[PDB]
Amino acid sequence: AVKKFKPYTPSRRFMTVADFSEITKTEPEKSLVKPLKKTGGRNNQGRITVRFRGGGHKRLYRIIDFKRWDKVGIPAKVAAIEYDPNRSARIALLHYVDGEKRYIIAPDGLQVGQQVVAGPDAPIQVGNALPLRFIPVGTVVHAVELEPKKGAKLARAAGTSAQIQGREGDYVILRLPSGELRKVHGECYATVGAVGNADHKNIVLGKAGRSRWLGRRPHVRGAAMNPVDHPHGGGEGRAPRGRPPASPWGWQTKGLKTRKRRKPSSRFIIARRKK
Amino acid sequence: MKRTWQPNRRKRAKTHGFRARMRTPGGRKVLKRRRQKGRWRLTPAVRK
RNA sequence: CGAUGUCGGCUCGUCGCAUCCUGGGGCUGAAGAAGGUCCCAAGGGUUGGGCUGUUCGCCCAUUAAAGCGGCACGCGAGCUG
RNA sequence: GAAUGCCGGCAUGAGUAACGAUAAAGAGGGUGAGAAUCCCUCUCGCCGUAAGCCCAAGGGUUCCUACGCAAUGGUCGUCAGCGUAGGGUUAGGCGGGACCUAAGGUGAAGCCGAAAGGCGUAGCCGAAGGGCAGCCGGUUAAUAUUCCGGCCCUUCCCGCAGGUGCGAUGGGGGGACGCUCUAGGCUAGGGGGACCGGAGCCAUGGACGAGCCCGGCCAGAAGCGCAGGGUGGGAGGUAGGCAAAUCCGCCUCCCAACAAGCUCUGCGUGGUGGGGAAGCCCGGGUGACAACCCCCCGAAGCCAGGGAGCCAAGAAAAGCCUCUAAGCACAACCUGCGGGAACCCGUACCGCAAACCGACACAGGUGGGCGGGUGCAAGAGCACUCAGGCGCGCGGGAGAACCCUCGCCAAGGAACUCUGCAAGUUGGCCCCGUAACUUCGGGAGAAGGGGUGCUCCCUGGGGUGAUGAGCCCCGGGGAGCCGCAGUGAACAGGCUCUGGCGACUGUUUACCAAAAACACAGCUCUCUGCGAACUCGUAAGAGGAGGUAUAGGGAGCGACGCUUGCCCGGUGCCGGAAGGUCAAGGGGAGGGGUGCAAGCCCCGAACCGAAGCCCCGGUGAACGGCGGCCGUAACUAUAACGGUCCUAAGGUAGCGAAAUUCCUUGUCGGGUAAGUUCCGACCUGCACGAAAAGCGUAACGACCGGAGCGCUGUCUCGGCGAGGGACCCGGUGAAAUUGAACUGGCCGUGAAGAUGCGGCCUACCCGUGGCAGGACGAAAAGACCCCGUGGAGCUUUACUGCAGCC
RNA sequence: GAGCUAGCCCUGGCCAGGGUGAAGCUGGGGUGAGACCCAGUGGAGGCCCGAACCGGUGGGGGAUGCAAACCCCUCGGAUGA
RNA sequence: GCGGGGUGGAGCAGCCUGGUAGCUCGUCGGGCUCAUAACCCGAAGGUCGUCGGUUCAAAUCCGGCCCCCGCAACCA
RNA sequence: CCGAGGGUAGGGCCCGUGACUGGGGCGAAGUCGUAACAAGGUAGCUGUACCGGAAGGUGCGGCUGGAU
RNA sequence: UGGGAGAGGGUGGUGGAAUUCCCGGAGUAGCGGUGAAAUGCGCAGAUACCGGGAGGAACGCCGAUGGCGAAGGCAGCCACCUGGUCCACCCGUGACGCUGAGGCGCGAAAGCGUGGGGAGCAAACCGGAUUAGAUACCCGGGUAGUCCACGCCCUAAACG
Ligand SMILES: CC(=O)c1cccc(N[C@H]2[C@H](N)[C@@](NC(=O)N(C)C)([C@H](C)O)[C@@](C)(O)[C@@]2(O)COC(=O)c2c(C)cccc2O)c1
Ligand SMILES: [K+]
Ligand SMILES: [Mg+2]
Ligand SMILES: [Mg+2]
Ligand SMILES: [Mg+2]
Ligand SMILES: [Mg+2]
Ligand SMILES: [Mg+2]
Ligand SMILES: [Mg+2]
Ligand SMILES: [Mg+2]
Ligand SMILES: [Mg+2]
Ligand SMILES: [Mg+2]
Ligand SMILES: [Mg+2]
Ligand SMILES: [Mg+2]
Ligand SMILES: [Mg+2]
Ligand SMILES: [Mg+2]
Ligand SMILES: [Mg+2]
Ligand SMILES: [Mg+2]
Ligand SMILES: [Mg+2]
Ligand SMILES: [Mg+2]
Ligand SMILES: [Mg+2]
Ligand SMILES: [Mg+2]
Ligand SMILES: [Mg+2]
Ligand SMILES: [Mg+2]
Ligand SMILES: [Mg+2]
Ligand SMILES: [Mg+2]
Ligand SMILES: [Mg+2]
Ligand SMILES: [Mg+2]
Ligand SMILES: [Mg+2]
Ligand SMILES: [Mg+2]
Ligand SMILES: [Mg+2]
Ligand SMILES: [Mg+2]
Ligand SMILES: [Mg+2]
Ligand SMILES: [Mg+2]
Ligand SMILES: [Mg+2]
Ligand SMILES: [Mg+2]
Ligand SMILES: [Mg+2]
Ligand SMILES: [Mg+2]
Ligand SMILES: [Mg+2]
Ligand SMILES: [Mg+2]
Ligand SMILES: [Mg+2]
Ligand SMILES: [Mg+2]
Ligand SMILES: [Mg+2]
Ligand SMILES: [Mg+2]
Ligand SMILES: [Mg+2]
Ligand SMILES: [Mg+2]
Ligand SMILES: [Mg+2]
Ligand SMILES: [Mg+2]
Ligand SMILES: [Mg+2]
Ligand SMILES: [Mg+2]
Ligand SMILES: [Mg+2]
Ligand SMILES: [Mg+2]
Ligand SMILES: [Mg+2]
Ligand SMILES: [Mg+2]
Ligand SMILES: [Mg+2]
Ligand SMILES: [Mg+2]
Ligand SMILES: [Mg+2]
Ligand SMILES: [Mg+2]
Ligand SMILES: [Mg+2]
Ligand SMILES: [Mg+2]
Ligand SMILES: [Mg+2]
Ligand SMILES: [Mg+2]
Ligand SMILES: [Mg+2]
Ligand SMILES: [Mg+2]
Ligand SMILES: [Mg+2]
Ligand SMILES: [Mg+2]
Ligand SMILES: [Mg+2]
Ligand SMILES: [Mg+2]
Ligand SMILES: [Mg+2]
Ligand SMILES: [Mg+2]
Ligand SMILES: [Mg+2]
Ligand SMILES: [Mg+2]
Ligand SMILES: [Mg+2]
Ligand SMILES: [Mg+2]
Ligand SMILES: [Mg+2]
Ligand SMILES: [Mg+2]
Ligand SMILES: [Mg+2]
Ligand SMILES: [Mg+2]
Ligand SMILES: [Mg+2]
Ligand SMILES: [Mg+2]
Ligand SMILES: [Mg+2]
Ligand SMILES: [Mg+2]
Ligand SMILES: [Mg+2]
Ligand SMILES: [Mg+2]
Ligand SMILES: [Mg+2]
Ligand SMILES: [Mg+2]
Ligand SMILES: [Mg+2]
Ligand SMILES: [Mg+2]
Ligand SMILES: [Mg+2]
Ligand SMILES: [Mg+2]
Ligand SMILES: [Mg+2]
Ligand SMILES: [Mg+2]
Ligand SMILES: [Mg+2]
Ligand SMILES: [Mg+2]
Ligand SMILES: [Mg+2]
Ligand SMILES: [Mg+2]
Ligand SMILES: [Mg+2]
Ligand SMILES: [Mg+2]
Ligand SMILES: [Mg+2]
Ligand SMILES: [Mg+2]
Ligand SMILES: [Mg+2]
Ligand SMILES: [Mg+2]
Ligand SMILES: [Mg+2]
Ligand SMILES: [Mg+2]
Ligand SMILES: [Mg+2]
Ligand SMILES: [Mg+2]
Ligand SMILES: [Mg+2]
Ligand SMILES: [Mg+2]
Ligand SMILES: [Mg+2]
Ligand SMILES: [Mg+2]
Ligand SMILES: [Mg+2]
Ligand SMILES: [Mg+2]
Ligand SMILES: [Mg+2]
Ligand SMILES: [Mg+2]
Ligand SMILES: [Mg+2]
Ligand SMILES: [Mg+2]
Ligand SMILES: [Mg+2]
Ligand SMILES: [Mg+2]
Ligand SMILES: [Mg+2]
Ligand SMILES: [Mg+2]
Ligand SMILES: [Mg+2]
Ligand SMILES: [Mg+2]
Ligand SMILES: [Mg+2]
Ligand SMILES: [Mg+2]
Ligand SMILES: [Mg+2]
Ligand SMILES: [Mg+2]
Ligand SMILES: [Mg+2]
Ligand SMILES: [Mg+2]
Ligand SMILES: [Mg+2]
Ligand SMILES: [Mg+2]
Ligand SMILES: [Mg+2]
Ligand SMILES: [Mg+2]
Ligand SMILES: [Mg+2]
Ligand SMILES: [Mg+2]
Ligand SMILES: [Mg+2]
Ligand SMILES: [Mg+2]
Ligand SMILES: [Mg+2]
Ligand SMILES: [Mg+2]
Ligand SMILES: [Mg+2]
Ligand SMILES: [Mg+2]
Ligand SMILES: [Mg+2]
Ligand SMILES: [Mg+2]
Ligand SMILES: [Mg+2]
Ligand SMILES: [Mg+2]
Ligand SMILES: [Mg+2]
Ligand SMILES: [Mg+2]
Ligand SMILES: [Mg+2]
Ligand SMILES: [Mg+2]
Ligand SMILES: [Mg+2]
Ligand SMILES: [Mg+2]
Ligand SMILES: [Mg+2]
Ligand SMILES: [Mg+2]
Ligand SMILES: [Mg+2]
Ligand SMILES: [Mg+2]
Ligand SMILES: [Mg+2]
Ligand SMILES: [Mg+2]
Ligand SMILES: [Mg+2]
Ligand SMILES: [Mg+2]
Ligand SMILES: [Mg+2]
Ligand SMILES: [Mg+2]
Ligand SMILES: [Mg+2]
Ligand SMILES: [Mg+2]
Ligand SMILES: [Mg+2]
Ligand SMILES: [Mg+2]
Ligand SMILES: [Mg+2]
Ligand SMILES: [Mg+2]
Ligand SMILES: [Mg+2]
Ligand SMILES: [Mg+2]
Ligand SMILES: [Mg+2]
Ligand SMILES: [Mg+2]
Ligand SMILES: [Mg+2]
Ligand SMILES: [Mg+2]
Ligand SMILES: [Mg+2]
Ligand SMILES: [Mg+2]
Ligand SMILES: [Mg+2]
Ligand SMILES: [Mg+2]
Ligand SMILES: [Mg+2]
Ligand SMILES: [Mg+2]
Ligand SMILES: [Mg+2]
Ligand SMILES: [Mg+2]
Ligand SMILES: [Mg+2]
Ligand SMILES: [Mg+2]
Ligand SMILES: [Mg+2]
Ligand SMILES: [Mg+2]
Ligand SMILES: [Mg+2]
Ligand SMILES: [Mg+2]
Ligand SMILES: [Mg+2]
Ligand SMILES: [Mg+2]
Ligand SMILES: [Mg+2]
Ligand SMILES: [Mg+2]
Ligand SMILES: [Mg+2]
Ligand SMILES: [Mg+2]
Ligand SMILES: [Mg+2]
Ligand SMILES: [Mg+2]
Ligand SMILES: [Mg+2]
Ligand SMILES: [Mg+2]
Ligand SMILES: [Mg+2]
Ligand SMILES: [Mg+2]
Ligand SMILES: [Mg+2]
Ligand SMILES: [Mg+2]
Ligand SMILES: [Mg+2]
Ligand SMILES: [Mg+2]
Ligand SMILES: [Mg+2]
Ligand SMILES: [Mg+2]
Ligand SMILES: [Mg+2]
Ligand SMILES: [Mg+2]
Ligand SMILES: [Mg+2]
Ligand SMILES: [Mg+2]
Ligand SMILES: [Mg+2]
Ligand SMILES: [Mg+2]
Ligand SMILES: [Mg+2]
Ligand SMILES: [Mg+2]
Ligand SMILES: [Mg+2]
Ligand SMILES: [Mg+2]
Ligand SMILES: [Mg+2]
Ligand SMILES: [Mg+2]
Ligand SMILES: [Mg+2]
Ligand SMILES: [Mg+2]
Ligand SMILES: [Mg+2]
Ligand SMILES: [Mg+2]
Ligand SMILES: [Mg+2]
Ligand SMILES: [Mg+2]
C-alpha cells in the first residue's frame, strides 16, 4: 500500500510514502553497485539538453540482469528484495546455485526464498524467464526483449505488464503497457508476471521539496516568460496562448504526432496505443 | 561588498597561462602577437 | 527641447478688490428685531473636524465671518511625493 | 578666439568644505634643532563568540636591527608597513611531491569534421576526499612539531636468524561512506577546596583570621588497567568471481555464540624529561628543594567502521589482507633483530585586515579551528570582566541659529498624515486562563491576568559517591524584611475585529518594484514502443537513460472543497489507398533548324506521375466564440408567455458598482458627530463567468484595504537638555562652476519674465554668520513630443529567404 | 572572458540554545475478533521562538559619501527547495 | 469625429444592378367545434423618415435636415 | 481573612430589531401551459440522479395502490 | 448421533450463445429507421453472407403459482471456505426462556472518493421528427453511469 501522514505541517497533510513492506534488505551488494554519474541534464558539450534537472539525492546504480538467457537452466534462490533508487520497481537479489549473484527487477508476488529459473523449459511461474514462443498465450509478462539477445526493454516500470495475445510465424503478439499491439520475435525472453510495487503511482509527493530530492528542478511555464524565450512569452498582464499551443522550440504541442512515418518497425506495430 | 577580482594562483595559471595559450589556435595567435608587439610578458605573472 | 521640474499638500507670506465679517451710508414691499439691494471702505480678521492624492465639493460642530482671485494654476538649489 | 575641440600650464570657488566611525582622554619623566602626536611611568576609557589566538587563501620582504625624515602618512613626527644598509625563513615524521583515485581534463585503439579542429573505451593527469611515521620543553633581535634536549616512530637497502609454496598491474576481501536522533565510558575545558606551596599585606571604623592575594601541572615507549571498535571455527561438494586458485561466492555437515578468543584504537597509569604564580627587585633574577593533592560540572571532541529510527536509499582508487599464473623454488616472501640509507619544494611577516579584494593606511567584502569567568531559565544571546589587544594619525577652545543621534515633558491622546509614517506601548521565565472558525493538526504566545527581590525556619527527590559526608542539579511549604519600583541594569511580542489577493515553506528585477509576480505539490490535454519522442551538434557523438508508458518530452492550470455549460462554420491538430489540383521524371501525338542524304540538333500535345493544398469527417483542460427588435397579466409596474430577424452557437452554474462599473461619491443598510475609502446588500454586469479556470476555503503573509482598544512629541504646540558638527584659534587644504564684470528697486521697453535699454527711485567703502526669492542658478547636447527615406528588441495569416521537417 | 554573477557536476565544512510533541512501541480499557479510547515511551516536521550564517521589510542618515549601493534602528529565513 | 439604419400593425427582403414592393406573424370575412384555441379557405392594408436635385422614369442614384443605433476620442 | 458591590477582560443562553433575502398560508371572476383522476390519451406512484418558464421530463432500480 | 433439500453467503476458476469493433474473403446499390419520414450510415464499396481475432457484460432452454435468506436480496458451470434450516432417533443439559430503550452489524437503486474497466445500454447533451410550442413522448448519435476492487452514502410503494 501507500502510507499517509497526519497534517502536523502543511505538507505532511497530503504527503504519502510507499510502505516498503516487501523490502527485506536495506543495503545493496557491494559487488553489484557502481556509481551513477549525475548529469544535471547536461550533455558532453556541457549544455543542458533536458531542462530542469539536477541536485537530487546521491545514488549508486544497481547493476541489473536484463538478459537472463545468460544463465539458462541454472536455478536461483530469491535471497532478498531491495530498494532501488534508479527505477520505480523494486529489485530482487538472486543467489544462483552457481554461487553467482545478480539483480532482477522484482515481479509482483515474487517471494523471498522461492526459486526462479530461465530457459525454454522453465515452468510457467512468477520469476521465470522464457522465450516468448514458449510462453502460453494469455499470460501476463514483463521485462520483454524487443529483439533477440538485445536486452529487456519493455514493461520494466512498477506495476506494468505486457500480455501475450497470440502467435504468428516467428513472432508473438503482445499488448504493451501502453495498450499498443505489437509483434515481438518469439526468441525474445520475458519474465512471467507483472512488475511489483503497483501502488507506486498512488504516491503523493506532497511538497515541492520532494521533487527537488528526485533531481526535479522547477518547471517554468512558457506563458510566464518573454517573447525572446518562448512562443507563449510576453503579453500585457496574463495572456491566453494566442496561437496554437507550442513548445519552447516552436513546434505544436497539442496533437502534433511526432513518430517518423517511414520507420521500419511500423511493419511490426499492429495498432497504435490505448487511451 | 564582494568585488570582481578574487585572486587565485591556480585559476590564473590554468586560464591565461602559457600552456593554455599553446593548446589552442587562438591562444597561439596571442603569443604570436604579444611577441610581435614585443611584450616583456607573454603571459600573466603568477607565482605557481 | 546643449532641460523654464510637472498636481495637491506643508511652510512662509505679500498684493488686488468685483468685500465674507467688522466700520460708515442711501433705497426698501424698512413697525421693532432680523433681512433684501446698492454705495463707501482692503485696517484687521476670515475656526476645528469626517470623506477623497485630490484642487473643488459634500457633510459634522462652531463662528462676527467661515470671501474670491494674482504672485511661473506664488513658493521641490525650502520640505513632502 | 570659439569646435561641451586636443595637449599642457595656471587661475576661481577659498584659507572655504574636509582631515574617514562620538571607544576618551590627562599628567610626569626621557630624547631631540624642533614633540598634543616618538619612548617610559602612573591615572583614565574601549573590545573580550573580539577589536584576543591559531590555520588556509591572497599578498611577496611588508619580518629583525642600525642609521635617516625630501617625499609617502589626510596634522605633527624625533615615529612608521617610508628611505639606506646588514641580518633573518634549517624537517625522513608538518604541508605538497617521488602514492591513490572524484567531477572534469587529456587521450594508444577507434569515430567524425573544407582547413583550423570535434569526439572517444582503456590508460594518464586532476584534491581541501583516500592513504601515510612526532610529541613535550628549551633556545634567537628575528625560525622552529624544522635547531637543541628528552623520550618515540616510518620506509628503503644490506646482512644474520627463524618460519612459509614463494610469486600479480590478474581473482577476491577490505578500504566503503546518507540524514535525524542517540547509549556507555573517557578526554578537552571549567568551578570549588577548611587541603599543599608562596613573596608579602593589616590600611580609613573593624578584622592576625579556617583572613587577603597568588599558584596547585605538561609530555611520556614497553607493560598493566578501564572503555570500546573489528572478527566465528572445522570439514565435504562446487559448473560462479571472462586463465588458475587452497581464496571468495553458493549448498551440506559438526562446533559455539548480548560472551569468549584473537586483533585494533581511545583514555588512565607509566621508567624519564620538563614546566612552575602573585610579589619584590634589575625581558632577566628571586620566589622555589615551589606545591603539584582532593571534590564537583563536563562536551558538539575521543573510543568510531558504536547503536536506533527513517527514505530521498547515501564516491572511487591505492595502501593493506587473501588467492593463485607465468615463473622461481642456490631464488622469493613473512616474522624477529642489527647496521646502513633517507631526495625535491614551502616554512620570514600581514592574514576580519594599514600588508588580502575594494584607485586611498577606504565605517564595505573575506573560508576553517580555539574563543576563559560571573549573573541573567538556557545559549556562541546580553551586561561586566580574564588572558590578550586597543583609544580608531589633526588638535585646542567656544556653548549661536540650524542639522544629526539621543533624553524628558503639563492637559489632551491620531485632533498629525496619502498612511499612526515615525516613535511610544507590549516585552524573559513560572502558573491560571484562552473565542469564532477548522482540513481537527490548528487558530495559541489568541485574548486577559497573577507571580518574579532579600532573610530565617521546615521539608521532598535526583547525580556523584558507598547505602553516608561533601560537591552538583530539580523542587515543596511556613514566617518575615525593604524600596517608587525585585526578568530593579542589558538583551527579549503591542493587541483585536473585518475584507481583497495568493493555499501553504520557498523564488525574483546584484544597485529605485519582494509583490497579487515566478515556483510549488496537485489536475488535465498531448506527443513518445526505445537506435523513443524531444534537446545540443555540419557530423561523430552526447544528453533523454545504462530509464522503458506506474517512464520520458511539451503545454495550460495551480493545495483542498463543490464544480467546469452550449458552439467544430473559420484557424489548428487528428483520421480519410475515392475524387480534384500538383514538380522533377516518364510518354512523344505533332512540329521546327541544318544537311545531298544517312544523320545530328531543338520545341513539344494527350496521358501515367509524390508530399502539400482542395474535398469528406472528427476534435475544446485545442486557437477561439457564446445575439437583436417588438408585443404581452383584471391598479400600476414588471413580464413567467408570444412574434420575428440573425447565428457555428447565442453566456449555464456561480459570482457581480468587483485588483473588473464609464455615468459614480449608483441606491439602500452598517460603522462615524460627520465616511468619494471600508463592510453587507440590490443588479441595465459601459466592459464577470467556469483549467489565460468559476465560486468558496482552515492555516499561512515584512503583500494591499477598513475599523477598534492600548500607548504615544504624529499633532494642538511647542519647551528644555545631552553629545557629534556648524562657530573661534593653530596645522593641512579640495570641488563642481566660471565670456568678462565696476553684477540695486520699481514701472515700462525689448525675441513676448532685464543687475546690463528708458525714465524715475534708492544707494558711503569692505567683510563675517545665516535664509534661499532671482541670476529663466549647477548638473545631464530632453530620457516626453516630433523630425531622420537613422538604429535596435519584439510580433505576425507583411515580403523574401534559411535551418528543420515532409 | 563564468577569479563578478546564473545553473549544474565532484569533494569537504557549517547551522548556539530553547519550544511543540506525529508515526511507532508498551500497557490498560474495548470487542467474537476488531476498529478505536486512555496513559506512558518515543522524537517526526520545506514545524515554532531565537544567535552564528543567509537575507534586505519600513523608516531615518548618507548623497563632490566611510561606501560607484554604505551606516543606524526595525524586519524575513534559520534541518532546508 | 468614422460606419451602418429608417419601407403595410410587428419583425425582416427588395437598394448594390432605376421600370417590376416580397416573407413570417398580426388584422378582417368565412369554415370546423356545443364553444374557444389549433387548423382549413378567402381578403384588405405599405406609394418606402423628410425636403432638394439627376432622370422619360427614384423606396433604389446623388445631396441637405430630422432622427436610431454602433465604433472612436490616443502622446502628455 | 472573608465580604455587598464597583471596575477590567472574555465566554455562554435567551428576547427584540435589521438593508436585503428564502420559501409558506391566504385572498369572486389575471397570464402560461395541461402534470394527475377514464391506458387521462407516454399506466401511475416511488427513492435517487441530472435537466427544464412551469406543471414536469428522462435514466436506474423498486411497488401495484395498474394492466383488461 | 445419523441424514436431507436449496439461485443462502464469500473466493478462485471457467463455458457457450448474442452484440459491438478489427482483419481477410466474396459481393453491389442501397442499408437503417418510422404512423409516415428525416437526421444517420453507404461506390472512399455500406447492408446481407463466410472465416479469423479482440473485449466487456449478461446467463437462453431447465424455470414453475418453484426454491433459499432476517431483510435488502440470491439464477451458466466447476472447485474450495462458510451461514442458515428441516426430518428422524428420544441419548445428553435441566427453565439455561420471550422480548428488547440504547449500542452494534447488515442494508435495492441512484449517488460519492481512489484506482481499474467499458461491448451493450444510457441521465446530461446534440441532431432528426411531431407539435401552436415540444426544454417530452418517436428516431439517429452520445458522456457520466451501468461492470471490478477498496472505502463512503443509509434512502425506498426497504410492501404482506
Ligand atoms: C398518421 C400518424 O400516425 C401521424 C400523422 C401525423 C403526425 C403524427 N405524429 C406522431 C409523431 N410522429 C409521434 N409518434 C410517433 O412517431 N410514433 C411512432 C407513435 C411523436 C414523434 O412521438 C406523435 C406522438 O407526435 C404522433 O404519434 C402523434 O401525432 C398524431 O398521431 C397525429 C397528429 C399530431 C396530427 C394528425 C394526425 C395524427 O395522427 C402521426
Ligand atoms: K509619453
Ligand atoms: Mg498525508
Ligand atoms: Mg516495497
Ligand atoms: Mg565494487
Ligand atoms: Mg566531456
Ligand atoms: Mg569541451
Ligand atoms: Mg529539453
Ligand atoms: Mg537540467
Ligand atoms: Mg525501488
Ligand atoms: Mg532523488
Ligand atoms: Mg510552472
Ligand atoms: Mg509572461
Ligand atoms: Mg515576464
Ligand atoms: Mg537570450
Ligand atoms: Mg517567438
Ligand atoms: Mg502570447
Ligand atoms: Mg504576460
Ligand atoms: Mg488583459
Ligand atoms: Mg493574448
Ligand atoms: Mg488567438
Ligand atoms: Mg504555434
Ligand atoms: Mg520535430
Ligand atoms: Mg502505440
Ligand atoms: Mg571566493
Ligand atoms: Mg587552489
Ligand atoms: Mg582554480
Ligand atoms: Mg595553462
Ligand atoms: Mg626584457
Ligand atoms: Mg596572455
Ligand atoms: Mg523644452
Ligand atoms: Mg548647458
Ligand atoms: Mg527645457
Ligand atoms: Mg541643464
Ligand atoms: Mg416687519
Ligand atoms: Mg479690509
Ligand atoms: Mg478634500
Ligand atoms: Mg470632486
Ligand atoms: Mg451677523
Ligand atoms: Mg492656468
Ligand atoms: Mg505652481
Ligand atoms: Mg511649485
Ligand atoms: Mg525635491
Ligand atoms: Mg510640489
Ligand atoms: Mg531649483
Ligand atoms: Mg531655482
Ligand atoms: Mg571664428
Ligand atoms: Mg570644459
Ligand atoms: Mg585661494
Ligand atoms: Mg576663516
Ligand atoms: Mg563658501
Ligand atoms: Mg570644519
Ligand atoms: Mg568623513
Ligand atoms: Mg610630537
Ligand atoms: Mg616635532
Ligand atoms: Mg609611548
Ligand atoms: Mg566572555
Ligand atoms: Mg561582552
Ligand atoms: Mg599587493
Ligand atoms: Mg617625511
Ligand atoms: Mg624635519
Ligand atoms: Mg615631516
Ligand atoms: Mg605626506
Ligand atoms: Mg606630513
Ligand atoms: Mg589618509
Ligand atoms: Mg633625529
Ligand atoms: Mg627576520
Ligand atoms: Mg627530524
Ligand atoms: Mg628516487
Ligand atoms: Mg600521484
Ligand atoms: Mg593515477
Ligand atoms: Mg587512428
Ligand atoms: Mg596523480
Ligand atoms: Mg590536470
Ligand atoms: Mg591529498
Ligand atoms: Mg569519502
Ligand atoms: Mg604526511
Ligand atoms: Mg609521538
Ligand atoms: Mg643571535
Ligand atoms: Mg601464497
Ligand atoms: Mg592482489
Ligand atoms: Mg558503498
Ligand atoms: Mg590528556
Ligand atoms: Mg563552572
Ligand atoms: Mg607570609
Ligand atoms: Mg570451481
Ligand atoms: Mg577461473
Ligand atoms: Mg619561573
Ligand atoms: Mg633555584
Ligand atoms: Mg553505524
Ligand atoms: Mg529521511
Ligand atoms: Mg610453471
Ligand atoms: Mg635453486
Ligand atoms: Mg608466512
Ligand atoms: Mg628524485
Ligand atoms: Mg617557520
Ligand atoms: Mg596590521
Ligand atoms: Mg587611519
Ligand atoms: Mg577597512
Ligand atoms: Mg567554547
Ligand atoms: Mg538568559
Ligand atoms: Mg580617539
Ligand atoms: Mg581619525
Ligand atoms: Mg562658539
Ligand atoms: Mg505629553
Ligand atoms: Mg486613544
Ligand atoms: Mg486614552
Ligand atoms: Mg485614522
Ligand atoms: Mg491606512
Ligand atoms: Mg518600546
Ligand atoms: Mg525588554
Ligand atoms: Mg470571537
Ligand atoms: Mg479544533
Ligand atoms: Mg500573555
Ligand atoms: Mg535587596
Ligand atoms: Mg518576541
Ligand atoms: Mg474592495
Ligand atoms: Mg505567496
Ligand atoms: Mg504571489
Ligand atoms: Mg486564488
Ligand atoms: Mg498553490
Ligand atoms: Mg522557511
Ligand atoms: Mg531592485
Ligand atoms: Mg533595476
Ligand atoms: Mg544595474
Ligand atoms: Mg526598483
Ligand atoms: Mg529600496
Ligand atoms: Mg528585494
Ligand atoms: Mg516577502
Ligand atoms: Mg517574479
Ligand atoms: Mg488540482
Ligand atoms: Mg543545430
Ligand atoms: Mg541538429
Ligand atoms: Mg547511459
Ligand atoms: Mg526515462
Ligand atoms: Mg513531464
Ligand atoms: Mg504559478
Ligand atoms: Mg469551432
Ligand atoms: Mg468540423
Ligand atoms: Mg475545426
Ligand atoms: Mg514531363
Ligand atoms: Mg446551456
Ligand atoms: Mg453591481
Ligand atoms: Mg461601493
Ligand atoms: Mg457605492
Ligand atoms: Mg468589467
Ligand atoms: Mg464607479
Ligand atoms: Mg461607487
Ligand atoms: Mg470612477
Ligand atoms: Mg456617497
Ligand atoms: Mg448609520
Ligand atoms: Mg484607495
Ligand atoms: Mg460590498
Ligand atoms: Mg442598476
Ligand atoms: Mg476573468
Ligand atoms: Mg485560455
Ligand atoms: Mg473568490
Ligand atoms: Mg480564508
Ligand atoms: Mg472546509
Ligand atoms: Mg507570504
Ligand atoms: Mg509578504
Ligand atoms: Mg517634536
Ligand atoms: Mg550640543
Ligand atoms: Mg578646480
Ligand atoms: Mg569690469
Ligand atoms: Mg508684452
Ligand atoms: Mg521687465
Ligand atoms: Mg548693456
Ligand atoms: Mg539706448
Ligand atoms: Mg540703464
Ligand atoms: Mg535708467
Ligand atoms: Mg526705489
Ligand atoms: Mg536663492
Ligand atoms: Mg532661482
Ligand atoms: Mg545629473
Ligand atoms: Mg536634444
Ligand atoms: Mg539626454
Ligand atoms: Mg520611407
Ligand atoms: Mg526624406
Ligand atoms: Mg542620423
Ligand atoms: Mg530604419
Ligand atoms: Mg531592425
Ligand atoms: Mg570562483
Ligand atoms: Mg563554527
Ligand atoms: Mg510527552
Ligand atoms: Mg490488552
Ligand atoms: Mg522550521
Ligand atoms: Mg535596508
Ligand atoms: Mg545582500
Ligand atoms: Mg520604523
Ligand atoms: Mg547613491
Ligand atoms: Mg548597515
Ligand atoms: Mg540593528
Ligand atoms: Mg526578527
Ligand atoms: Mg526563526
Ligand atoms: Mg535552529
Ligand atoms: Mg540539502
Ligand atoms: Mg463629423
Ligand atoms: Mg441589396
Ligand atoms: Mg456602387
Ligand atoms: Mg433593381
Ligand atoms: Mg348546453
Ligand atoms: Mg423624382
Ligand atoms: Mg418605383
Ligand atoms: Mg501610445
Ligand atoms: Mg461602591
Ligand atoms: Mg394530462
Ligand atoms: Mg405522466
Ligand atoms: Mg399528454
Ligand atoms: Mg399519463
Ligand atoms: Mg424560456
Ligand atoms: Mg430530457
Ligand atoms: Mg470508385
Ligand atoms: Mg432424554
Ligand atoms: Mg447501500
Ligand atoms: Mg450502485
Ligand atoms: Mg447522492
Ligand atoms: Mg453509481
Ligand atoms: Mg397540439
Ligand atoms: Mg418559442
Ligand atoms: Mg460511455
